[PDB]
Amino acid sequence: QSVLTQPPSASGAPGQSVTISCSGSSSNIGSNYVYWYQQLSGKAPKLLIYNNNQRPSGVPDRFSGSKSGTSASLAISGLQSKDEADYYCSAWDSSLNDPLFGGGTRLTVLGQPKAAPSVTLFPPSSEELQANKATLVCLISDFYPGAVEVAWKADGSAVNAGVETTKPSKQSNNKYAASSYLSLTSDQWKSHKSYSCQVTHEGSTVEKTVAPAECS
Amino acid sequence: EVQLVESGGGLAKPGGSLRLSCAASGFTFSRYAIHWVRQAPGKGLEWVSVISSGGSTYYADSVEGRFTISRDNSKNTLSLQMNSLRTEDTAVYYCAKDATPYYYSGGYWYVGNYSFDYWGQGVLVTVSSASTKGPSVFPLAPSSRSTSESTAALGCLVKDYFPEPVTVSWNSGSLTSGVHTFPAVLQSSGLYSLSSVVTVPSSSLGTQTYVCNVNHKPSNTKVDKRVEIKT
Amino acid sequence: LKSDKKIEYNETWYSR
Ligand SMILES: *[C@@H]1O[C@H](CO[C@@H]2O[C@@H](C)[C@@H](O)[C@@H](O)[C@@H]2O)[C@@H](O[C@@H]2O[C@H](CO)[C@@H](O[C@@H]3O[C@H](CO)[C@@H](O)[C@H](O)[C@@H]3O)[C@H](O)[C@H]2NC(C)=O)[C@H](O)[C@H]1NC(C)=O
Repeated sequence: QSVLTQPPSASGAPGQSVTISCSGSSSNIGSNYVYWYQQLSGKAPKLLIYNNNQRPSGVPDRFSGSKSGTSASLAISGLQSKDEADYYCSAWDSSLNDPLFGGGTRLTVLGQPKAAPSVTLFPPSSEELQANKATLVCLISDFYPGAVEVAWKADGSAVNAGVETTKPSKQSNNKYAASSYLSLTSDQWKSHKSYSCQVTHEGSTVEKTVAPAECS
Repeated sequence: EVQLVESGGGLAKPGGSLRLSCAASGFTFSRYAIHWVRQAPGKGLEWVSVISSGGSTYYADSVEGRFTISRDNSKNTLSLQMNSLRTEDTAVYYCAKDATPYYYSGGYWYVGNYSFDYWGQGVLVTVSSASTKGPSVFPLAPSSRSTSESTAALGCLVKDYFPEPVTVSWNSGSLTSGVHTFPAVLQSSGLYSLSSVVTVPSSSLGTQTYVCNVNHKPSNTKVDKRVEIKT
Repeated sequence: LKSDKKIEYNETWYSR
């Protein structure tokens, strides 16, 4: 009767509680069992709750499930940083004759300290320039929260063409990383005195600069 | 211990075909329906197909007619043949054991309850008009490291490869501390590029060699590249 | 047709 509606994101304080909602209709949530899955980064989902409110073997009681009308809710108390994951509701739809998943809810655990990004800028190699190309590489790591802005400059002028920047992704240390690539011709690289990668995080901007090397 | 070990997958062209397989152990295979559930990159879960113990097959609307699921209860194996592949079929595919054994009720045999207590490791399926391409590996070194810099960042740019994934090690896995391999960027050309970096002491340059080992299995390519600073 | 994805439809299970 629809696709189950979940909020894209949810947050909670460590040691506290959070509630993830899941809204559907009478032909799914209202009349059928609801299941909840947890999916950590890079891992397969795991059955967290079944039959509206039952816990599988090994699921702590701080995970609870409940249903009311056309909505279902997953409550997580005693929040730990390891609880950061994507949470999915699921239910049968007899009108559609199909099993349905919710869109997922990304859970954030607040309280992690802010961290300024480490930025490393690499000029193109002589090999690539021998191939008449020049890729500049800006590597950003160890920053929290996971939101950065990357601007490229060439001798003070703004660079718009040839920029490709990844979305930030969580590292193993729960901090974030990202990469920006500036793809130029060798003619562009050698007709400038310098290029700069400017990474802005929490209003603070750091800058790295590379220049064509004479080597002689 | 329950195991669902997947194999197959890989890259196909629009209209092409791929076969996934799932090997099950650690439970009574013939008592449970087995499903396939997929997940597009950075997207949510979507049920794909199911096969019951008795051979009943059901499919999602988007794949009906294009996908054929089958199982072998004597071999404890399951397969999903995927024809007429489309761009939107690009996803990680999991085989998933139904949490409820088949049961009789109200005059009907029921295959399962469409909840999944055990999941395979997942296999990547990419559908794209671009062909497989091995990477170009370039060294990443500073133009000139001053003496005041006690450390130096060395790296490898793994450029213009398709499809994912790529693995990088340093010195055949003997160098791990300080290694940071970044998730790839997707270029407008449809090709990927990633970079791997490692911070090493400056006093080791000229004494220790630093080689990045790049493995692109989809193109069956391996590259070893030594990285030095030309200063 | 396949109007109920929860039902086993192997005839051996109902008429054998
Ligand atoms: C596995 O599933 C069966 C079947 O239930 C149906 O299919 C599932 C995939 C889910 O989508 C269910 O939501 C869906 O109904 C479960 O058996 C069912 O249990 C419910 C609740 O106990 C029964 O509903 C009851 O109906 C009576 C009237 O006869 C009312 O008085 C009750 O208040 C209640 O509403 C339902 O009849 C029953 N269906 C069958 C075919 O048995 C089962 O519990 C579930 N889990 C297992 C087997 O572990």
